[PDB]
Amino acid sequence: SGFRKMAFPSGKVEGCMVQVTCGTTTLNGLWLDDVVYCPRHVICTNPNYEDLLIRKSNHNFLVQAGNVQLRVIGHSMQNCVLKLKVDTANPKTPKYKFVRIQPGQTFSVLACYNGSPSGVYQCAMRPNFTIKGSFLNGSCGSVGFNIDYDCVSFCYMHHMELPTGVHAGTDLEGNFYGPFVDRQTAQAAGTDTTITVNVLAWLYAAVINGDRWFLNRFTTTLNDFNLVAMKYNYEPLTQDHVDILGPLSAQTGIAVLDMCASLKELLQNGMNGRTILGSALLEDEFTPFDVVRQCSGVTFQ
Amino acid sequence: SGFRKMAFPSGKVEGCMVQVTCGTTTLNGLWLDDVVYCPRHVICTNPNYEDLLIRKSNHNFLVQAGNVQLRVIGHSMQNCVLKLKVDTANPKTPKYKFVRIQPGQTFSVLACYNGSPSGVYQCAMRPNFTIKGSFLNGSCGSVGFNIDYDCVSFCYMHHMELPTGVHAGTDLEGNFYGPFVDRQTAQAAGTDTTITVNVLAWLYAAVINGDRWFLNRFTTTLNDFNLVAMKYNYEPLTQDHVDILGPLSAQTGIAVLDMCASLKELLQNGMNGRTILGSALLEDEFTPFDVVRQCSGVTFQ
Repeated sequence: SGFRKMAFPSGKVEGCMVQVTCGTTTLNGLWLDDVVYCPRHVICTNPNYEDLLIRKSNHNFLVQAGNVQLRVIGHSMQNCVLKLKVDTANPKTPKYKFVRIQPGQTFSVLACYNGSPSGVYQCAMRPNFTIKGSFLNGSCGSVGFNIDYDCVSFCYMHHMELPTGVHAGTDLEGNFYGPFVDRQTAQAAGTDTTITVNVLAWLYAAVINGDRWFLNRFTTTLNDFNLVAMKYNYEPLTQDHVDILGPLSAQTGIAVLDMCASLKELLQNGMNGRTILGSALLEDEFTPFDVVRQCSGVTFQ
Repeated sequence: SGFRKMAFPSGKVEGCMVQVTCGTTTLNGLWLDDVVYCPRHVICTNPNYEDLLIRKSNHNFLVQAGNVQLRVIGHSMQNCVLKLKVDTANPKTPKYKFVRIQPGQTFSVLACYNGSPSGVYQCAMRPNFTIKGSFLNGSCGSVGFNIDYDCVSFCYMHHMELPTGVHAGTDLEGNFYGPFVDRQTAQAAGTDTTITVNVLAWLYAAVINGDRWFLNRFTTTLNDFNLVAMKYNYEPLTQDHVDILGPLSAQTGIAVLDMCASLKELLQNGMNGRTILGSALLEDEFTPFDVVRQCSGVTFQ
């Protein structure tokens, strides 16, 4: 029992972090096989990156893998990431994939500085395509990931902080999540919403863990729940969401729509000083998968 | 910016997890140099463990390190841990220490099943010597740790769940944290308190991150703050605690006792619907060190 914001073990990713320096810019790179991936704004000197990159040479890029110099033998740009071909394949390359995630989905972040891993935490991709991260100067290039048995699915590379303190980045093909660009504009996060299906997952986690005070006799239809959801800036709940909560519904014996009825009353009434899973807020950064994983036993390696 | 419950990168510990099987019991062991450490209640068949262990043989202990059998060549008991001497030193042994932590201090937990790492999260040792963990059947033997540059300080080995769903275990010399024993008794956690100095650290984290709505003109003496602290089941604040918050006081320019005055009003008045660092509760599982580390840049390797 217990319920914690759990990240994936980070060792497989730690063995891929390197330091990329060129000009007076230092950031983090990701070394897989014989390629190092890093944000393209490491490129020297309002930008036109094709212009700027044709003006560079391989020897401009200093790549540090621990104490070992990495010799760059080629470079190319892939959208907003740089691909630095090096003469050594990383002997610690895990089985991996590049995957783009959906808003509402979660991942683990290995925060890094100067190529050295600093900490690991668990995040969700917000509906407005930002992430509420924890990053200081020099963390650019840190990556977000999931692990599935032995395979690392990389989904996020960190690029920038927005005026509100939230974070924006790309998938590992260099395509930004959301309408953000890697230049200096007055760009801001759009308005966010709460991830309803996740809140419901977390309520099932609470019931699994003995927190039941918020349950009730009532029920509701999908349409009547959604009418109350939009009022409180919650994402609409889809029938697919209901099906995905099915297993959690079966384990606890609370129909999904019955749990919606409780969420409805929680939104209309607040929590009246009580807490759920040690939180005084409805938490929305656990997916149905996360809840099942943390309450069934599933491991990785 | 941002503030997250951050764990240490786990790779150095992942390379030390193994599976220990003897009889019909399987749990996690920690393999450092040529010794595997694991909970002694893996011992076969109200117990007298000296009696039970003299009745065992080396070949009784099956140790699995990935796909590789580990040959046990000796065994001994050290309080509530078993030490299984194996014929192979772990080539991935990091620089390490065994250290016992204080209530109020934090650490990272690598939850494990069948010797395979499952997730990582950050914990505090509660004033009543429990930890509010996240553990399922088979996680016994998982360890808690901190990392300091390249050195892993192991502080916790997990043993059991208490009736309230919280967790109890030992340091790596096998001495229990708190008044818990590794046999079946009606043992329960004693009443807990909130870690005051940590709440104050987290308030400084909030101010560093732009949350200032709870600040106030007032101040207070230590004695008058403490008079309000005990009323709300908070640990007393010591002058040493005040000195440890000094650097955070200097960075933000809020005298420690001024921040106590705000905490005082937060306790007397509640939070009136607002949040701090995305929490509707006063958080007490970040130490002054944690806050500074996450808001200055410090890495490890």
